[PDB]
Amino acid sequence: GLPWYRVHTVLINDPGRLIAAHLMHTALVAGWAGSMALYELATFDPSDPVL
Amino acid sequence: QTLTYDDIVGTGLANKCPTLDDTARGAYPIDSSQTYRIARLCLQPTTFLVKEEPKNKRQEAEFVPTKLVTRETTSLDQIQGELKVNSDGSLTFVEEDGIDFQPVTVQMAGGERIPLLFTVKN
Ligand code: CLA
Ligand code: CLA
Ligand code: CLA
Ligand code: CLA
Ligand SMILES: CCCCCCCCCCCCCCCC(=O)OC[C@H](COP(=O)(O)OC[C@@H](O)CO)OC(=O)CCCCCCCCCCCCCCC
Ligand SMILES: CC1=C(/C=C/C(C)=C/C=C/C(C)=C/C=C/C=C(C)/C=C/C=C(C)/C=C/C2=C(C)CCCC2(C)C)C(C)(C)CCC1
Ligand SMILES: CC1=C(/C=C/C(C)=C/C=C/C(C)=C/C=C/C=C(C)/C=C/C=C(C)/C=C/C2=C(C)CCCC2(C)C)C(C)(C)CCC1
Repeated sequence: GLPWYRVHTVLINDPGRLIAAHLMHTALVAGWAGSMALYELATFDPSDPVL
Repeated sequence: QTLTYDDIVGTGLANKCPTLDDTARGAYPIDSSQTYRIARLCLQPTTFLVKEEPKNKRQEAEFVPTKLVTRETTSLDQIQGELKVNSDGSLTFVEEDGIDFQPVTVQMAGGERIPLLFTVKN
């Protein structure tokens, strides 16, 4: 069977599932941006941009 | 003109004071031998400003604008009191009675809510 370190080689000759994995990576990265921003907004103090 | 309750209800105009023409720039004489009264005084706020808390360094705090969140519930009206003529000639109004307070909540940037008793009591 495939070793663990080779699981994603199944996409090498499957252009659609390659596009599906690339879409999921993109979805997760945009997801992260959104969540990081909301956590930052929930913790940012804007009352003093000097000190 | 002589509008009616049913003309006005629900429009937001019950919270507005009456107004005088662009052309009412005359003058009302005070017969010092005479006695007077405000038969109706109406105050209608149009902006609320709150002083901001300047940091320990400070430099100066300014009055910042705020969002009204309690609707057309803010005006003071039907206020009465006597207009005396003093001896140096000045006029002094002394409130007796009237709807002379409104609670009001406005909201500062960032989301802090600030209640206040908008009043001219006494
Ligand atoms: C961008 C991320 C990504 C994508 C698109 C894929 C895509 C794919 N994987 Mg891969 N994989 C990934 C990450 C990814 N994987 C990671 C990080 C691991 C290590 C766990 C694996 C392990 C893995 C195995 C072991 C196998 C695949 C397989 C596959 C294929 C079929 C789907 C499947 O069986 O999913 C399985 C994968 C998952 C269900 C990923 C689970 C990871 C979760 C979502 C992490 C969540 C952590 C948790 C919620 C913590 C939250 C925060 C905490 C504070 C609580 C497909 C090509 C299969 C395949 O075709 O083999 C040929 C297969 O057998 N992958
Ligand atoms: C765009 C980046 C990219 C892409 C698309 C790939 C894609 C691939 N790599 Mg390469 N590779 C890359 C970067 C990349 N690699 C880099 C930077 C390194 C150096 C670290 C390697 C080192 C490397 C080795 C040494 C091998 C591959 C192999 C492979 C293939 C199988 C991998 C697999 O199933 O993983 C499966 C992995 C898991 C199931 C779990 C891994 C969990 C890791 C250790 C921690 C996860 C971190 C976390 C998810 C956050 C993401 C990281 C961060 C950068 C965002 C696949 C074609 C394999 C191959 O050639 O097979 C033919 C192989 O042997 N790659
Ligand atoms: C018609 C020309 C054209 C255009 C405009 C694109 C555009 C793109 N391709 Mg390329 N591609 C083309 C023809 C084209 N392709 C051909 C002829 C092939 C061979 C069959 C490929 C094969 C190919 C592969 C295999 C991959 C791409 C990928 C990508 C995307 C990478 C960046 C990304 O996802 O941004 C981030 C995305 C966004 C900001 C969202 C944009 C959404 C747009 C507006 C599309 C909306 C829906 C639309 C109908 C989908 C089809 C669009 C088009 C890609 C056909 C990007 C949208 C990658 C991809 O899909 O990434 C996931 C990828 O893995 N392309
Ligand atoms: C330029 C930016 C960039 C690039 C090139 C990549 C590239 C990659 N990412 Mg994505 N990622 C990015 C930004 C990027 N990422 C961002 C900004 C986020 C949001 C935080 C993510 C979140 C993300 C997730 C959630 C996942 C990926 C995955 C992947 C890999 C998919 C292909 C594969 O099988 O690799 C094969 C794997 C390797 C070649 C391993 C490379 C190891 C890298 C360098 C990390 C090094 C070890 C890591 C630091 C240890 C973490 C320990 C920690 C748990 C304490 C590929 C290496 C997937 C993945 O790793 O699947 C297994 C996956 O699950 N990425
Ligand atoms: C989104 C977040 C999710 C994160 C996913 C989690 C990470 C996924 C799993 C990674 C764990 C990898 C472990 C695989 C490890 C494991 O499977 O090893 C054995 C494995 C043997 O592979 P073969 O080619 O024989 O294939 C057999 C197959 O059954 C493997 O699938 O070797 C490899 O994986 C090569 C890497 C060796 C790695 C060497 C590690 C040995 C260190 C031991 C000594 C420790 C220190 C002690 C001395 C002080
Ligand atoms: C579905 C849907 C929706 C929704 C969406 C959502 C809700 C999403 C979410 C998303 C999200 C929410 C996402 C996020 C993401 C995240 C991520 C993906 C992360 C990552 C992480 C990592 C990767 C890390 C790593 C690390 C660690 C952990 C430690 C330290 C070091 C490092 C950095 C390495 C809508 C309605 C719109 C539409 C329809 C459909
Ligand atoms: C069609 C349809 C449907 C659909 C659905 C769906 C599509 C869903 C989705 C879902 C999803 C898609 C999910 C998501 C989730 C995710 C998660 C669960 C994540 C989490 C994350 C996290 C954990 C993060 C964290 C962080 C970061 C990253 C940074 C900053 C900070 C923090 C820490 C926050 C239904 C069923 C409704 C039914 C009807 C029909």
